[PDB]
Amino acid sequence: SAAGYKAGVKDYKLTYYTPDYTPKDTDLLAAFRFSPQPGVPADEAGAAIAAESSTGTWTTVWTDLLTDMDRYKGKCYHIEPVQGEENSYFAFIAYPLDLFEEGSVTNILTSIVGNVFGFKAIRSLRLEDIRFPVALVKTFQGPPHGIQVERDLLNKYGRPMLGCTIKPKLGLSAKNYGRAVYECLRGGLDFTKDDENINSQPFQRWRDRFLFVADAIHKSQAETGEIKGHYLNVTAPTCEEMMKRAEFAKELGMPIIMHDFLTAGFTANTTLAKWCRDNGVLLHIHRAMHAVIDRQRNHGIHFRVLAKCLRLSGGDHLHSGTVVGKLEGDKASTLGFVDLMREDHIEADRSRGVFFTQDWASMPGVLPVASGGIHVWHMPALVEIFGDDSVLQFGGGTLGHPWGNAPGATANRVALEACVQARNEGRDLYREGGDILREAGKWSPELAAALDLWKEIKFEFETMDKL
Amino acid sequence: SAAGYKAGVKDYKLTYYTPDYTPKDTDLLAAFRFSPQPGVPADEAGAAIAAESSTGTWTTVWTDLLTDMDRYKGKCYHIEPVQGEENSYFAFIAYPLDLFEEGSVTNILTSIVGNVFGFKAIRSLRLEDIRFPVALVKTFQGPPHGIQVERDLLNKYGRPMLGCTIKPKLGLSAKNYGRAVYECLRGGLDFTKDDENINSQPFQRWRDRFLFVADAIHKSQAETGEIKGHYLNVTAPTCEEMMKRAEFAKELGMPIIMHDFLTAGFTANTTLAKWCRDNGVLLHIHRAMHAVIDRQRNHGIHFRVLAKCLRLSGGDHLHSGTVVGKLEGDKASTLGFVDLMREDHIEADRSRGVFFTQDWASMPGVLPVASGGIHVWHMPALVEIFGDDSVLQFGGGTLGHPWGNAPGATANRVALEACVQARNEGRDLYREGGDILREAGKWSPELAAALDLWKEIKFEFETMDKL
Amino acid sequence: LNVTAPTCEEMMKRAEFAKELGMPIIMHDFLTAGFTANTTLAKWCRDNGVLLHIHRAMHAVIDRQRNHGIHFRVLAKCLRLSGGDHLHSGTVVGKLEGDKASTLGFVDLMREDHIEAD
Amino acid sequence: MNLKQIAKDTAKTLQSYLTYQALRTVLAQLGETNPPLALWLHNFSAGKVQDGEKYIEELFLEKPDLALRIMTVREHIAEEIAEFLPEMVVTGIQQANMEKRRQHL
Amino acid sequence: MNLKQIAKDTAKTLQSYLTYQALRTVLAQLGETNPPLALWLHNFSAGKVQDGEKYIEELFLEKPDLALRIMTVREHIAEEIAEFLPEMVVTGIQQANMEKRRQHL
Amino acid sequence: MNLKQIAKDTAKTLQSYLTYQALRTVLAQLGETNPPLALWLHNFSAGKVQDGEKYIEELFLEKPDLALRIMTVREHIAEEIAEFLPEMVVTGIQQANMEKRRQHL
Amino acid sequence: MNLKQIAKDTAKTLQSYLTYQALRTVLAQLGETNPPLALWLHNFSAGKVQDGEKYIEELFLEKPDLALRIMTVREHIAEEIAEFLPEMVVTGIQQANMEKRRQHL
Repeated sequence: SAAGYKAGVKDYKLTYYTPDYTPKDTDLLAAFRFSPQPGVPADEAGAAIAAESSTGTWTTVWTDLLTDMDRYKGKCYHIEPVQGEENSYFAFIAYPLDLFEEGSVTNILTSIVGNVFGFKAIRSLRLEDIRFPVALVKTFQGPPHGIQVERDLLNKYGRPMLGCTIKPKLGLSAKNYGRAVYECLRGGLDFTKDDENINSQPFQRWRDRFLFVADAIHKSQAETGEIKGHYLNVTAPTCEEMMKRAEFAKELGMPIIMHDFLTAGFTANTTLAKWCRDNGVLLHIHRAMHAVIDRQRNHGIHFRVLAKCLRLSGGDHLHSGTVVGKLEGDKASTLGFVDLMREDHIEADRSRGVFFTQDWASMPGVLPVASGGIHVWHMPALVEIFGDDSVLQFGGGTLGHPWGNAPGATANRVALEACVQARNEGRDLYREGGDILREAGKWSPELAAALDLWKEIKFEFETMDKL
Repeated sequence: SAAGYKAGVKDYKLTYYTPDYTPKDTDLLAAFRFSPQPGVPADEAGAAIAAESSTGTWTTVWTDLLTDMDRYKGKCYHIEPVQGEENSYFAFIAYPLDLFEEGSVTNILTSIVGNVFGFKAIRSLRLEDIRFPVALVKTFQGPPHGIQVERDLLNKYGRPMLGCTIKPKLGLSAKNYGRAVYECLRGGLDFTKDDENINSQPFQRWRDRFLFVADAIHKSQAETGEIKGHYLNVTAPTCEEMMKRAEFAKELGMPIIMHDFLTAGFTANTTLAKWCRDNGVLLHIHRAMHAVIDRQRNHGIHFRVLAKCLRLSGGDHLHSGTVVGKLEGDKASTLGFVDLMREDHIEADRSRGVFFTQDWASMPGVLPVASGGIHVWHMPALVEIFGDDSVLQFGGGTLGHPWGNAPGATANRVALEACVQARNEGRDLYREGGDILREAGKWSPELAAALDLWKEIKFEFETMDKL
Repeated sequence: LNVTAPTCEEMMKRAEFAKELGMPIIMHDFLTAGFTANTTLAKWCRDNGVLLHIHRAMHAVIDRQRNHGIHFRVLAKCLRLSGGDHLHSGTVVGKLEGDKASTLGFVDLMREDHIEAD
Repeated sequence: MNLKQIAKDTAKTLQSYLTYQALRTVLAQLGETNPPLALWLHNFSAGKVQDGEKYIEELFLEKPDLALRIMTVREHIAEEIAEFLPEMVVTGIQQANMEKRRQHL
Repeated sequence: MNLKQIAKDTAKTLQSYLTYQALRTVLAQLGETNPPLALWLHNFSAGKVQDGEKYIEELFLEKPDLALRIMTVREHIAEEIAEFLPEMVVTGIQQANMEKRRQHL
Repeated sequence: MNLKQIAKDTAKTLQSYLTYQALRTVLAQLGETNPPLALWLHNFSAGKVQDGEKYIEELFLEKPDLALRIMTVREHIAEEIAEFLPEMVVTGIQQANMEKRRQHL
Repeated sequence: MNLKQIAKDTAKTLQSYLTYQALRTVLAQLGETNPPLALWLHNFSAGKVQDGEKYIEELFLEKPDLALRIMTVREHIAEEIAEFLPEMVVTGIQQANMEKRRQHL
């Protein structure tokens, strides 16, 4: 029965370490990587994590006996040492479906990563993966549109889409912003975008940018006969401002906006994702601040958890990294979470960092966006890695084209169309990408100039050893 | 003039390393701790951080010459090696006032910590401090009320306030929740609170909890003749839900609500802080998830930056740690950021982790809340460390009182009133706290039982060495 | 188009129709209507992308004599804060009074970012 | 100031304080995981912690399982904290000394 | 393993034992130098050796100069020996455990 | 399979590839900080990178400043990456071998 | 210092040089074993030694068995020597730099 109240401190592992537990399909599962403080056994540390992220605290309370603790408690059901590493373990913890508010990524994170990372008895803690049960996945809207609906809205089929962040990051007036946008889009890029930190500032107020950018989109679309877009950044100080900015973009008939989901937050993001669905505006998601959280493997949250959370909260695009560009991205890991954000069913595969099999119950996929420090020479690798359902973005790699902006834009537009044509013809972008680019460089001087500039250390060394 | 466009990659330090720069009083200053990758010089790494958090990208773009880059660029003006540590440096970077959206913590963070933490050329990066210029501080509302207005609203003077998180974290029905609340409050605590992950769940929907908790507050206030409160958690999936919940709390005449500012986000938080000001509801802020970000000293953001950001966004309380409890808190550091969140002017002091002198231009202070794994034996240390303007919270330390809830509540209420009386009489809580508690334990059996339970390892060892 | 009105409500009603007509610019008499109404209008203009011309009607009641009142350059500073895209500055040479040295001074105050004491 | 002897004796005292603190840890662990065994260990240990080696050997006869647990915890504690004790003891003494002169002298 | 609490508790125990060691030094010095003053301190200190900082503030109330003698010596010892303690306790524990796991396990 | 000779020769090739890669780094650094000196270094270096020691010595006569910079960068690169090369080369060869058999055989 | 790119580039250069070393081995073996086949491979390979994986796929097109001989040997060498390369290159560079900073600086 209610088994008697005995006040006092007990070991967490007496209640919360359950090595004989078999997870239900409605359980939310979490994989943590942890190092206990000297003198703290791994099973007690794993139990403490399970306890303080579900139902438990540091001493025994009588109120437990008013309810059914077995039904509600988090259960550390497996611990394994990390092969080859001293004092590092994986704990696998099951959480009942009942613990979570439906449709709330905010609530899920508050439990799983709310307090346990600062526990004295633990040196370091990193959340590697979460299996979201299908019953919970169905309480979320997910992407406002998702990959296939987006291609259909934009009439964009048969190859990766191309984007470009306007530079300098900050400092340009609204009119000069639209100027740079027009010249980029007219040259063959599908999208341009606000920098993540372009919101509304003294040098460029948001409503002016929206106005001038809309003009640039109309002119370039009229000239090229292809659908153009520019991710207008609605990231704002408050929910009210965010919505005010989203609203004007809709008023201008803009097809796509962007949002910094982490610096604004999941509560504002989930609001925006619902609005986007109701108003037919595509939502590009920038991951600003993620590396504060996900870079080091001993402590934090791995990006693949953040990617899963974003697909639930809602976003049509999400930056995925480049692997080859100026910012860090492990290839095996990247291939793993690109599958997690695109596909409907992803088998567990530890070699790609996927700890749990994840089902999405037909929740739309999110387009991965490869951006940051990439140029034309990267193109065959990018097409190889990400395939057709991706957006490849070149900020400096467009606006930094030796002859200026318009030739820089043409270089990127030609390079893109050459790759799409080749892909459609059956050429392998991974194996033949460099060649496809060299070919096009033969008749495009401005592409040739760009290929030369950003080719980059070659190596090349030497033969002696003669008989 | 516009100095000619030469396309191509340059070193960041040619533009962004400015060791002869003297920061203006309107500049936002940031102190980063970084380790460069082997082969990357410290000044280039510092310049890259300044570049990619302000105006720059990886290659030269012609658009720079349309504006005045000198006016807008981030400026790494000082680098110093971290004493005693290999390959670790502090970079101090100045950002012009013009770069930031007024009243937006979201925008500030998007620049300072948006992309630079994931830069390949940097191994690890940790933001230690930001000096917010007074001209920027004035664009924010700050705390809805702040310390002195809160004491005046609640008629609470002369000692720390006392709170208590209800346990188990999850699993209790609404009625059983209000039951636990009533019994805690009637016993002498000023506040109780929802657990950070108590939002709205199958076992307890939010509107039911708000209803039953309001009843508990009225009954306990009527019995004790002291103002009572319970931080009702309005943390929600969306802005709309958040506001719906805040609204009902106001309708019930509830004096105080709580919000998880990091898991919900700064955009939702800033919305809530403004609403609280307009509606006269106090706002308690829970720091759930902060340790994911702030625990390790090689990478992340130090809590004292998050505390500063929260005071700007808005909160009346903010958890500060205990130093002595179950979760980590460095004492010197804590004394530093407690000053940062309370005082109007805080001098630079590296021994307490305060890199920059910070002025607040009469923006109200935030009450520090010490919570987590603390019990009666900690009381004299807590009063010593935090002083009168703090809230000390005992969840397990109230509900875990060997005889059950009501005696557990009385133990805490007696311990609190004994400390407030002693303080008011001129007794030193730090030096005499244990004694004050022993005294009260003499005539309160239920306090004596609690003191015994959580006293805690004593040591005690031995004399031999006789002549 | 002059939206200067008896009440805030009427002022806004008139500003709204100008926007509905797609008019690029309206005007407001900031002193006879007042700073509270003007500040409301300046915020609306920002949110609705309408330019705001400011007429200084009544200023000379206040700023003409040098022994008593408020000099126009204070009113110009206040208007730049409250909000206006244009502000009448005088002509120096026309039918209404304007001291040249003074005028060059407050023209700098209303245009520039940094104005040295002089 | 027989330094080899003083260090030797300080080390033995340290070793035997760390043993006592490993005891407190496993006692607390057992309070959660095995309440009756926590009680047994507490009652057994009362007035036995002066010499850490003598203590562990007494515990080996009754509960070799627990002895081995304490042995591991004391070892772990030392490995985590030992390197920080020289600073803490030197600067603690220097600050404590200097606080006593400020209060009185 | 509340490691900063354990370390904090360990340093204060080292400081109290080093204060006892210093008191032994000063006592042996006064054995050569001032036999009366030695006899006063030996009888004053018997049983008082519990908390080193409390002992010092109490000895300051009676004889501020002699308290200062113990203050200097405790600190001199600490500066000379403290840096050797980590390696001694860690290898001490590992060696003492290694003995017992060999015979028993 | 003269292993001491093969390792020796592989090491010299490695050393001289890391020198070349340190060159690329400082060239890129200089492209940002000192464009004319980047150009000088690029033009100077063209067809000189076969032997890394010969290269650095040639650079010492003209620009001892740059030579010392490259020396530091090659040293830093090696210290960061050298330990990961054995796995990368062994498993790379094994995977490359086995990809060639799968395509053809 | 794009460190994973540099390492990636370095491993592929080590793999190509070890393929050249294996080709030298197989060649010396066929010198004892099959002098004709040796002469074919020596003339086939002159100038082809650029990219090791391209060389292998091209040798597979002509003589699948001999390509396999080079595949095995490159891999045998790698398994035997690769683990010694880190320490050799790091201390090699440090020693070569140390020489030059001594004479010049």
